[PDB]
Amino acid sequence: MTPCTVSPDFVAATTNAGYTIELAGGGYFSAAGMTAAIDSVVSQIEKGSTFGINLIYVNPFMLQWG
Amino acid sequence: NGNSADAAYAQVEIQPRANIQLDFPELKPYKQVKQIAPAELEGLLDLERVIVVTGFAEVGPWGSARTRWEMEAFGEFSLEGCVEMAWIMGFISYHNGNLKGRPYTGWVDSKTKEPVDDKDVKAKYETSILEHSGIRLIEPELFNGYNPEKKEMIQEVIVEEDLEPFEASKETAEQFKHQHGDKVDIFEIPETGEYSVKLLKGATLYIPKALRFDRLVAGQIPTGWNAKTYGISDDIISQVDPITLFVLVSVVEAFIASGITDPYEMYKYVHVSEVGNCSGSGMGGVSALRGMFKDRFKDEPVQNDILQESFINTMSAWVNMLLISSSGPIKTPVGACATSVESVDIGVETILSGKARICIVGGYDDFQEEGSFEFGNMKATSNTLEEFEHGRTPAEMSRPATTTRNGFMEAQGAGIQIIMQADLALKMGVPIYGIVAMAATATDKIGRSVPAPGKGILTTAREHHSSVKYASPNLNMKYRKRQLVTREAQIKDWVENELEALKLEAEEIPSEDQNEFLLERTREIHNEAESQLRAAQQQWGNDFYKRDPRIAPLRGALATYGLTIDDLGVASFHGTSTKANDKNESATINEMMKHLGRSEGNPVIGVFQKFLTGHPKGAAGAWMMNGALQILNSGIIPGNRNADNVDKILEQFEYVLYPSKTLKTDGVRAVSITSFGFGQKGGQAIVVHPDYLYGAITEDRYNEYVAKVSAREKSAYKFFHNGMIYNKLFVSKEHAPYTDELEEDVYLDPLARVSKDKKSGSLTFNSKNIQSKD
Amino acid sequence: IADEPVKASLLLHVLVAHKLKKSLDSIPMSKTIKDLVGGKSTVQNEILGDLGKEFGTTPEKPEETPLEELAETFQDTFSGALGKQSSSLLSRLISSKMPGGFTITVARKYLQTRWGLPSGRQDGVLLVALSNEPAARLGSEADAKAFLDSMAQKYASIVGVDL
Amino acid sequence: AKGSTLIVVPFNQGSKQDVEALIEFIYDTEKNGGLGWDLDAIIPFAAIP
Amino acid sequence: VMLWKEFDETIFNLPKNKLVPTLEAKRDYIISRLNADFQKPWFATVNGQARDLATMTYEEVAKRLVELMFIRSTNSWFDVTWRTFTGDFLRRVEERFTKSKTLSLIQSYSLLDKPDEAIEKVFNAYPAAREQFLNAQDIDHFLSMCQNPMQKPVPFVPVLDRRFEIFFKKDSLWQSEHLEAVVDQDVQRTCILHGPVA
Amino acid sequence: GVATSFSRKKARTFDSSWNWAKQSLLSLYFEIIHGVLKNVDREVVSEAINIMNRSNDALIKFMEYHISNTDETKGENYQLVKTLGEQLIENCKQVLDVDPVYKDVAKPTGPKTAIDKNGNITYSEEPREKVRKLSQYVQEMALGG
Repeated sequence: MTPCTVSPDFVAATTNAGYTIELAGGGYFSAAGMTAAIDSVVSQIEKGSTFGINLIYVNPFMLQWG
Repeated sequence: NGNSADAAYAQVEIQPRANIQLDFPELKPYKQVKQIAPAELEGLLDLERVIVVTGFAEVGPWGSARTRWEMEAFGEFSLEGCVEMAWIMGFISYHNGNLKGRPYTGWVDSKTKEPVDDKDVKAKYETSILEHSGIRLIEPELFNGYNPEKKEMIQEVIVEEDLEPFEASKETAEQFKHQHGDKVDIFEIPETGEYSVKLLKGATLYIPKALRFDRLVAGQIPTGWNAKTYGISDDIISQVDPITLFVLVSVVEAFIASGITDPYEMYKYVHVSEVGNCSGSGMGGVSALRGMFKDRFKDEPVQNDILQESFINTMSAWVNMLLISSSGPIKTPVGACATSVESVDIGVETILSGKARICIVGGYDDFQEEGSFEFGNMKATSNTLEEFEHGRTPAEMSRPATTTRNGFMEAQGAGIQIIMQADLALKMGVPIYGIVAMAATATDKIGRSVPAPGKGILTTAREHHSSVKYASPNLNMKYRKRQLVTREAQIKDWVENELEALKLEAEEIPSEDQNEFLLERTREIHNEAESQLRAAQQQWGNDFYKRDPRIAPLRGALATYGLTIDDLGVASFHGTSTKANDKNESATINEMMKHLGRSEGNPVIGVFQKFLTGHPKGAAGAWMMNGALQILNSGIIPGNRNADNVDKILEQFEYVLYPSKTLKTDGVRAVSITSFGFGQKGGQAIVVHPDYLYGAITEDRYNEYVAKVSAREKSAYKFFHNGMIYNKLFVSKEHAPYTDELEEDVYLDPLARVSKDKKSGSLTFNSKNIQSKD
Repeated sequence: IADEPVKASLLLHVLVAHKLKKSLDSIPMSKTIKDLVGGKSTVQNEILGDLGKEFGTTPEKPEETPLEELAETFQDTFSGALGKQSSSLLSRLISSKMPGGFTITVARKYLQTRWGLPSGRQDGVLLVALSNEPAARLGSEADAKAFLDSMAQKYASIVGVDL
Repeated sequence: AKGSTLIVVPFNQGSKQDVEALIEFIYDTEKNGGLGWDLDAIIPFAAIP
Repeated sequence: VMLWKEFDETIFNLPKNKLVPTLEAKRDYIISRLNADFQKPWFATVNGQARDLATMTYEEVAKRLVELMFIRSTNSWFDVTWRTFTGDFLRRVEERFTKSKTLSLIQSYSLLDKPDEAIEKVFNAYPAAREQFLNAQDIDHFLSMCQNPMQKPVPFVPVLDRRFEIFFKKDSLWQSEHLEAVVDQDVQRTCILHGPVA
Repeated sequence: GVATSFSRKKARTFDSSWNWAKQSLLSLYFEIIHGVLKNVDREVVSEAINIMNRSNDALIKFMEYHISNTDETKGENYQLVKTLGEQLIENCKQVLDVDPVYKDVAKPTGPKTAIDKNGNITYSEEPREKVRKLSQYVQEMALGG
């Protein structure tokens, strides 16, 4: 979801909650923009916890670096 | 310490951009301005009978007014002037979009489409600006290949022997048969239907040769000037004469200078019958004359209506058809070199009579082959060969009031001003550049030399000094104010008496008709009361000196604003750099000041603007007006830089000064414009500093004026730059404000005004406003 | 014969026609990208993506502005290079099809000598060959040479060249 | 100053013919197209580096 | 969202030739509704009075930019690029009204963190810009900055032209998560995605 | 080099000082009023000398008028120029029908060579500490070294 599931904090909260959520790529524009978010999720989660990425297929200029 | 140490110590520099202002006159606080005018001036003058110049413009050998003023006053272009000059001569063009792959918004070289920055414009172009502007060697490009080094004239010859036969069409053959009678043999060629023409011995023939003329230099509009730049379409520039273009561009520029970007805005305050166009021209559409005199006989392809383009009145007429569409007074005067001043004169009466309330005044004339040659035959222009023999350069070949002056430098172009009724100018809150205090013309005498000037304009200083022991009370303003207080007390009492009398007459009228009857008669009572007040103001404040033979109209116009003859610190001489003119004029003004008892050792400072721009013939005086209107509003008196050595003979004229450099003064009060055309066309006009007029109104009316002028300025600035970047300053009106249907109904209504239509957003006439009781 | 670097109008036309599996003449320029494949939403975006890769920068709202004005909007920034997309596309053209003897490098010097058309005129003929894909199996190099002849005729007819 | 008169004349002191042409022009009478001057003092400071 | 829908029905549906004459006719309505009801207000508005970029004074534009981008409640720029935009626009004022080569009053955009103390400084250095409208060139430069694709889209419709849709629809999602960066912190202006069944 | 450039016709003649005086005086007047030349500029003296070297009745009445009309109430500058005014009028009455004199008052300057920290060579004409008039200049010249 954009922009509910762009927040690294929200994703982290759901992943530690013992449930699958996906970090939305829709609410980022830059490679480091996604990377800084992802490293924020990683820091917050507990070891061996997993989460996904959602990429919007109406934005090819987001895909080409995503 | 790495580069990051001295990266933050590396500072950004903010390079200037050109910000071309419309330099409206500055409006002092009412406290300050009240201390310039005396106490009695308040409420004294009829503001409906004061002519103010509200917007001036020229197109000349230094492009627009402001650039001409910079070059005149200072001698160098500022950044703002220099960028304008580059814009006028198509060196630089605006471009908004993507340039070469980077998005760019600003100046580009109109030839190579590369970015040009405002700072750099000067260094890049100034050289190309100066060598292609102002008085210079005639550029064949701008006068249809006219080369004064190789002047083409056609010589009559009789042929000695039979000519080789040539192909001629049946229509050319038969016209050649009618032309030459039996001296030409024509034959039909049966193969083609084409004809073979052989001219027989002794037949008439014409051989073109060459002729090396001696007038290689003139004052041409800068190289690259183009109507289209301002925003004139190809149709208009194709149909009209280059002179008409100068007029159009001058007119519109004068309208932006006046803060009127929509000419229909004027009809929000006045009727379409009350906007005259009293501009003139010494010759008019001279390229049309050429068309129908040379090119017609040579049978070159010429437009069908070329005759109509040649009339002096036609250029004015195009203005009306394209910008104004006013049905007001049209009066086109011709005053050879003085035309513009005579024009200004005409405008004043057209406003004093009350026929119109706004007029477009000034002159315009083009430089051409025929003109330059006939002027060289008359020995009026400087013999350029003579001047080169002396090692004089082109720019310093017009040198007025100089011992070695030898004739005038012909120039081309168009000066325009916009005169308005003070009260109307205050009402519209247009900037006020200056007051035309006086505008008069007089023919000299009887004689047998038409070009020879005389002392006709001296008559402006005519006043009878048979008994001058006691000063007239009419020269003291206090007397006149007191008399105005008595007369207004009478007017008051007359209004009172007409109010009781109406009440008693309306008493007889029944109650149902009583309202209408009282309205109808109250309107007339207001009208007449107003009329009388103005009448009193006219008789005491404006025309107090009309019937007095002990006051000169010239003194009179100054005393109107409590100005003494001493206050006229500047007099813009005609200064055509001719032997006759620059002595005759000088003498004329010296006597003028001597007879009116100009305080000893107070000479008028002579400016000879013609030393820069040369002599545009008709427009001549118009340019001086513009120069004068600047001087008053800048305090700057520009020197005669070409006056290298003042002529010895002038020294007798104690009351004239001939400066050779610019003087920053503490304030100039008034300025004299004297012109002396061919045919004894003498003319003078006195412009007075605007500041005095404000003295004549209340602090309130001045404040709301100031606010209006402030807002109008901003609007004008905005529109000017908009039109200047997108080449749409000139916007040819598509329609008249009124439809065809309402045309007659509008004309017959002396109270119909234009209103903003919601759908269009433009100013047009609404059927609700026509003969409406509101 | 003189060389000419490939325009953005032809390279745009062959990219759009290739992704559709349509002939280079079936697809008119004077039409919006949204009018072409309004049917499907995926195909529109993968068109934009492949155009984005080949040319780098694309304008705002490409799909609703028809192809012709986009051509010159890519042309001014673009500089006559096969880029990345068309480099993979010609590489799959040569490798997927059956010119088993000769590769892309031999295809270039065959056109270059036997016709006389240099690098920029090679790219242009390769874009004709991409839009007219044989698809079905071709016998050998004798069919391939006859196809390269016909693709040099189509390039020459559209652009306005003579051999 | 009052009475003073400055005459700027093109010249080339290098030229033999300019020298006597100037001298003549200064000493020739005003009617004949000279100055009709008698020179009190000469300052021949002309020089090229 | 209801104005969004109204514009989709009335304005954006039209073909490209007929958008401009419909836009210029409807201008006054479209500005009023954008001010009153949309998250992206009509930029050229001073004291609720509807104006245009042509009829704005530099000081009016600077202020407005500070009002629409700078967050007073947090006392920091919403986005760094916006600060760079405003900084750039100050640099352009300085470049317009200076009379020779000088030094940049804003040596770094770090000094914009206090907006009013940079505005008052610049417009004290250049007092003519308080009372002059935007030079046409500066308007068209200000629009070219607005179109920049290396910055967060500006949170206002600067101008009505062919491109109005883009201004009206680009990046219309983030405003929900930050109400402090809206006109009146009013949700009713913003666009919040939702499922009608859920 | 030996190309003949001299011609009689090209000669330029300047003889019109009678006007130039009044120009030069009115420029001075304004210069003082507009805070350009103050009561501590040598150029005031210099220009006063140049004006005196052109004295006649026409110039005298021109001064008389302009200085009388001046209003010292307007500003300090006006008072100053008005005072220098009457002073000049007295001076140019006194030297009427006197031979106009070359009179140099220019501050005598000696040479200075400066080197900044970067090594930029700078030549300046610095006013001499000892010699501050031509009189003193002659004295120093007489005394030798």
